[PDB]
Amino acid sequence: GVTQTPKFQVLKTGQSMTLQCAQDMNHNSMYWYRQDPGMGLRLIYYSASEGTTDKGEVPNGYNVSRLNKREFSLRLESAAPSQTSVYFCASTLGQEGQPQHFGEGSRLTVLEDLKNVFPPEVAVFEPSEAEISHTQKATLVCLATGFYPDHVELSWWVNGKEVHSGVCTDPQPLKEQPALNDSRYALSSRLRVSATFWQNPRNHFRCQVQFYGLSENDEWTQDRAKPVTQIVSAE
Amino acid sequence: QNIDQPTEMTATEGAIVQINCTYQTSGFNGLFWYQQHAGEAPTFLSYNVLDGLEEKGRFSSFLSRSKGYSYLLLKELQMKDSASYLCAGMDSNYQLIWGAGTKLIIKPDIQNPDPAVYQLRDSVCLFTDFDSQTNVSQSKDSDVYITDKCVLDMRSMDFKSNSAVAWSNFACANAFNNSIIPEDTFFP
Amino acid sequence: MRTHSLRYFRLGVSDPIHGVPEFISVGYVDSHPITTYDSVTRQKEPRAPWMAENLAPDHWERYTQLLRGWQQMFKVELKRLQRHYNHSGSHTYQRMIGCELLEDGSTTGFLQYAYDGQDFLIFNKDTLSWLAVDNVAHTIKQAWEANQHELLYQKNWLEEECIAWLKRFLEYGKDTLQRTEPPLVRVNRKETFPGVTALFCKAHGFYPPEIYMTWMKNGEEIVQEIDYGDILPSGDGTYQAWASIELLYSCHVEHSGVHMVLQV
Amino acid sequence: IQRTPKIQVYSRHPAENGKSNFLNCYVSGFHPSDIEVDLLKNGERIEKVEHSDLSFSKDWSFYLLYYTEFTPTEKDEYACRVNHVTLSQPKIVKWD
Ligand SMILES: *[C@@H](C)/C=N/c1c(NC[C@H](O)[C@H](O)[C@H](O)CO)[nH]c(=O)[nH]c1=O
Repeated sequence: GVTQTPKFQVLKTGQSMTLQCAQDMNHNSMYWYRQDPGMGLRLIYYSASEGTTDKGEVPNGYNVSRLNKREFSLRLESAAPSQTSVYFCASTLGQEGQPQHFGEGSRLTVLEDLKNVFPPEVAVFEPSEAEISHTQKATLVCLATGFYPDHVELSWWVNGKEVHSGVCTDPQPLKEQPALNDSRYALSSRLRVSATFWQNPRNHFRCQVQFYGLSENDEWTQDRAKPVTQIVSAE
Repeated sequence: QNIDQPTEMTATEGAIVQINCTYQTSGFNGLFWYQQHAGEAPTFLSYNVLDGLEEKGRFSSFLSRSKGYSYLLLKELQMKDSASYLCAGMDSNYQLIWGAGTKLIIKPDIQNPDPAVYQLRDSVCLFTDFDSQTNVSQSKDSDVYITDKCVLDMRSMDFKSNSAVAWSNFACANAFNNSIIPEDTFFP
Repeated sequence: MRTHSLRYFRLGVSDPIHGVPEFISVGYVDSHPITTYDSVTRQKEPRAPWMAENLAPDHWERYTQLLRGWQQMFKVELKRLQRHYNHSGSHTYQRMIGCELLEDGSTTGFLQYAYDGQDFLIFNKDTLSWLAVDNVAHTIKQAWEANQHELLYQKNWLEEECIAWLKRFLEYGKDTLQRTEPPLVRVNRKETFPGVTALFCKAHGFYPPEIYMTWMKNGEEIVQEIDYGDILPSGDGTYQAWASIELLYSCHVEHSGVHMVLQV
Repeated sequence: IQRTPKIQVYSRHPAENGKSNFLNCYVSGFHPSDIEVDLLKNGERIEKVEHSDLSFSKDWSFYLLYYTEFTPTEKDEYACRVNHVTLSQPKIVKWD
């Protein structure tokens, strides 16, 4: 299908950024979109065929390269906070309404400074004894708090293996400081198991939160620990 | 020029939902429906260019070129069908006009409601086992946090339930006072 | 209104000689070129002032991109036909798509392809099929018929979109296309080879090009042979034609709802 | 299958010696597209010649119109020299 990199990226206002896209379906046409809340996909630039590109609805602050038939790069000349969005690369066989094939997506966050970038604090909360006795069920609650920007992926692992049954994570994080513009986030998830499953010693429960923050190349002068891409967990 | 679809729709698991889409385009070269799951890429569902109804499993798409509308029909609704449904129409200049999407929420069928609030240690309050009809309201106090209801499916035990979590640096008795909570709610 | 048509042609030439482009696409409203694109200019340009004056830069900007894409697709389709036929050297690939809006309000639509200037595949919008002339065309037809969405798209394009574009361009070019310029018709008598008199009926300065000319003996069509001249462009936007016989003769001319008789 | 061009040389208006007119050379029915057209005045190539862009027929063949402003005379011989792949040497078609 369509392969786009990176899935997440933090940028300081004024920084350059390149998003890569590759399709190995012998498709001719390629597109770069941005997905914002409350609106339909906005086309930035498109490439009708190898050797041609043209502007879309929103081309200002961006430029593109149809490197070859396979690749279509998107460059951000000087990152601006307005460019904080989710970017999708798409490809079509033809131009006459062949279905579009989408890349996995790239969440870009543009900040004036990186001074408020914080990884999450992860804590797991053991099921209530009253729930165990009332329902014969056991609900494990996980909390990821004080993270910024909202670039997280919460997963549950029971006895070293990822689980999806009896799992439910919030679709949108919570603003811990709703009045502030640089509010940090909190995100919960629940894992529900049978009473007897929770009561078995040797059954292991782990909440995992993958944070996408800073990279080795990003400068860090602060007293605190550099808020890099890391996995934070609770058991 | 313009593609219109509802912002959001709520339907019950096992039931049928029809997501409408009306287009006011300068020319017409077909109407597309794409499915986008939360935090995922959109994937093609259907294409219609001539009048009629095209069925692809539990999903069907209809087009009325004279009436300038289309619909995406989902039969035997499943919790898995909770996604955003994107409507797109193609111009006389082969340009896609993308709709803002429709978030489809599937209300689970809660067979044995058992409303109850609980305390948990590593604090945390969990309001759970309430019917899909009750709604969870947002916090009042600054340092008090309440998440909206979220449906878990214990595929194993053929059991679905709703829950909302509360936390602060406060008691579980007072935690959900801003929400119209069932009268038969269990408080240990 | 009279019968009007919209048609677009594509021409692909593999291994072309010097000068000659690899790809040309030209549109027509009746006998009038309306638009042009080639692999050299790499731009869609108007071929009529009324096209240039009525269609905004964005129409030409967008269609140039589509044509750059269509150019590429044509280069590939011709390479596959040559592979199939096991042909080397320079060969042509052509396409003609289009539609007609008849006097009565009914429509016709067509989509055809040629290889080396001979019919290759003819689209049937009524059965959503491709008529293959040979085994190579048959391989393409099988591939093409597999996408039912593409066939349906084409039927909508030929029937709805094409007609809407024609009506649009007919309004833009109203003063050219919908005008009538009546013909100037003369009869010329001559004793050619001894005992052989040739009567020529010559018509000129007419628009539209469709004219009907015939000879009559006493009021019934001349069962003898009538030699018909072609409808030729005079170069001023008008057309000319003729009709001749060898011997009470009369020339009959019918043009744009007016019938004219020239008795000898 | 290659097809040789049909060449038709004719004036715009009924011709009359000493009265200005336009000589037309209509070249049609040919396949493939590469063609060379020239209008001649007593065997010499006319420089001031206007022409249509390559035009397309429903039978897959092509056509063009080449013209020049001219004033016919008894002494002057006008013609249309055409060359195509189907032609061993250029064909000089004389006007009537
Ligand atoms: C400017 C409008 C030029 N158009 C153009 C087209 N347009 C017709 C139609 O949309 C196209 O043939 C599609 O492929 C039909 O499926 N066609 C063409 O060949 N040349 C042109 O310059």
